[PDB]
Amino acid sequence: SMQDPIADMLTRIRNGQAANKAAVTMPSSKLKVAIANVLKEEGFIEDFKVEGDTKPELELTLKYFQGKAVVESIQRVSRPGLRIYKRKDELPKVMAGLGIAVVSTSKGVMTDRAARQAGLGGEIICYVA
Amino acid sequence: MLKAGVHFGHQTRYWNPKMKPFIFGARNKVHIINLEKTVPMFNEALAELNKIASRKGKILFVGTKRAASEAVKDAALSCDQFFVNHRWLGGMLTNWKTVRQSIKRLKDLETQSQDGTFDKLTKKEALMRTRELEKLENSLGGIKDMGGLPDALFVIDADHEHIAIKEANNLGIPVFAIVDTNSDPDGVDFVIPGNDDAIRAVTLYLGAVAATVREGRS
Amino acid sequence: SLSTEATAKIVSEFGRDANDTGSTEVQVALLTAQINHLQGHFAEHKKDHHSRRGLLRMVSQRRKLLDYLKRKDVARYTQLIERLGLRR
RNA sequence: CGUAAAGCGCACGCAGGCGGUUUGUUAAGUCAGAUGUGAAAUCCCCGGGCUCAACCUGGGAACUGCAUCUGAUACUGGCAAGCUUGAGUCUCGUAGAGGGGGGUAGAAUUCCAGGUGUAGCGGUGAAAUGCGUAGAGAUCUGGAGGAAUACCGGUGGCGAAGGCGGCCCCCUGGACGAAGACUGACGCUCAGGUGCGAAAGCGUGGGGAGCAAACAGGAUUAGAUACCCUGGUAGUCCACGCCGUAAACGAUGUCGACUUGGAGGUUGUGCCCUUGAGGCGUGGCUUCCGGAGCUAACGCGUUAAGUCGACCGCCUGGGGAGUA
RNA sequence: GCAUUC
Ligand SMILES: [Mg+2]
Ligand SMILES: [Mg+2]
Ligand SMILES: [Mg+2]
Ligand SMILES: [Mg+2]
Ligand SMILES: [Mg+2]
Ligand SMILES: [Mg+2]
Ligand SMILES: [Mg+2]
Ligand SMILES: [Mg+2]
Ligand SMILES: [Mg+2]
Ligand SMILES: [Mg+2]
Ligand SMILES: [Mg+2]
Ligand SMILES: [Mg+2]
Ligand SMILES: [Mg+2]
Ligand SMILES: [Mg+2]
Ligand SMILES: [Mg+2]
Ligand SMILES: [Mg+2]
Ligand SMILES: [Mg+2]
Ligand SMILES: [Mg+2]
Ligand SMILES: [Mg+2]
Repeated sequence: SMQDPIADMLTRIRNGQAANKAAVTMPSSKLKVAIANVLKEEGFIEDFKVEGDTKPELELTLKYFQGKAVVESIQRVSRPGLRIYKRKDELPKVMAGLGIAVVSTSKGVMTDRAARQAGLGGEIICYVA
Repeated sequence: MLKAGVHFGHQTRYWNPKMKPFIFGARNKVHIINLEKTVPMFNEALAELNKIASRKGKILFVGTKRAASEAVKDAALSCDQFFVNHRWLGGMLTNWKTVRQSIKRLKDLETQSQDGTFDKLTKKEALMRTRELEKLENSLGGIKDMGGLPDALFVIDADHEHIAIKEANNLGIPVFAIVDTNSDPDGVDFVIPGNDDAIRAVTLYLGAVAATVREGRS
Repeated sequence: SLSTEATAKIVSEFGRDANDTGSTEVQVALLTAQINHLQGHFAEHKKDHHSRRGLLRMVSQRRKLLDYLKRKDVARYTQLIERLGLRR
């Protein structure tokens, strides 16, 4: 059964990018939208939309640069079987800051840089380069 | 411009999934190319070919199938460009220096025939050695005076001439090809979707480039 | 498995009406009826192992539904087992 | 952890681990700040003093911890109310060697009785043992009994695996499709545990045609406790219990999601319909070849050995040894 | 048909 919907969202993005698919659609949720918003702001995904009310469907518009996938790599960090929490000083940085890590803080979901600036730790969601 | 023919493709059995974007539909079980998409890319091909032609670059025509073997030669006579009408020898470009001596042998064979030094009583000089001239000519006939690597590659079939594409990609030479529904893209910098074996299809193709090259050459 | 007439009787007896078939009471009652009916079958055919595997699925399925109902509402669960005379 | 050591033979399942989606609430986990404590030395940083150094020494940092207090509420958990897409129930159908019980049919082998009939039959590379003038073999008639179901039959079908082929009946499990309705997370996995589990084997009682370990004879050979030949007991069959092992193999654990294609088989279903041993769609299972990717390579390749998540099993050089 | 060993 599906037990980690977030990993499914990341897997769809990774598989879609490798398949050169224009967009990927999946069931929508508030956490998925929050993660998608961070990706859109950082420029990893062109845009995202939510269609439907009873069963909303989240669609992500992938983007490519020079014919290669923008998202070089994306991996789940915190998992249902092993969840990871980091303090303010322990926040990791991906590829020496070139990448970002999506952190679920008390103030919401934001990148590692944003969480570090706000001085708030939280659960590490994933690394995307 | 857009006109009759060329749109016809091959059976859906042998279609290449990489070519899904350039197929307009499956008519009568055989895919037909999207002409509205071909004209933009095609017009870009002539424009690029004209640009290099204005740079005095050397264009190479690659046609091996019997249906177009003579057609390429006709274009090579309408314009001063080079061509290959028969089997593409493996390595015509990767080891061109190795093929240079083969060209020189053909020149010597051509010379001996012109001034009549070959008219010796022995059949060895008269028959056996002169039979090599047409053997070499039919394969190196259009490449004799190239004197170097071509500045661009023109191919009638991207799959039947896959060897030629690989050599051009290795040497970085730009590749223009009449890529068919079943052919493999991604090996050609400029792709011209359409039929590759229809007589009325190719003649328009090599005829078109044979013209724009002349204006570019000036 | 179970006759349509018998199935309809159970649905109207335990469910809200003749169309409410998904209720936990209906599902548990239907499984209980088949389990009790199959008791005679396995009394004579003792080594019908292949069919017995299907019976054990009904027993396991009934237990899962009964536990869910007990968690959701204890009062309804207690009444159901009393009516069906099970959980011994 | 396909083949190098490594996926339990296969399942059901308690404890345990994990868990779709929405709102509110709680603030346990988590996070922020402060407070107390975390001895000194030591380690580390900036200095000072022994001619330098070792050494000694001032201050700081550190002691990643624990406890309290005050806050934050995104995520996880608790509680309450929900929702339908996971899962499940109901209605109408379809296919199948799925399982258990009973009955029955035909071909054939062997045996028994009788007729016709006469010197061979049988067997091997060759031969012999063997059978036969006490009438064999062959051929015809009738009877008895046992076991298995030719053709159909097909990288066809069904089952969790093992496995399951004549036909008919009785009892019975699961799967799949069509729309519609209902329940509303009831789910996934599973240590221990429990159930099933080829063949051979064991116990008791039957049955025993064929086949055939052991055994006997005849050959072969330097020898032949074998291969070959002629015989032949257990066993193979049934009833009930036990054994619990296989190269029990896809040498590939279960569940869910995602990722270019092509040609077939099998079983439902929608639609166009006069221009049918037709045309276009949509499900389940299944065989083959191949793209990206993956792999030490071989190869795998939407039924993954690709890209991910949950849980369990298992491996750590060979031999000794799966042995004491 | 049988036909071992270094
Ligand atoms: Mg081995
Ligand atoms: Mg092994
Ligand atoms: Mg949740
Ligand atoms: Mg707290
Ligand atoms: Mg101290
Ligand atoms: Mg000093
Ligand atoms: Mg909650
Ligand atoms: Mg176990
Ligand atoms: Mg046995
Ligand atoms: Mg016995
Ligand atoms: Mg006995
Ligand atoms: Mg024998
Ligand atoms: Mg074993
Ligand atoms: Mg087997
Ligand atoms: Mg194994
Ligand atoms: Mg297995
Ligand atoms: Mg299980
Ligand atoms: Mg393959
Ligand atoms: Mg032992």
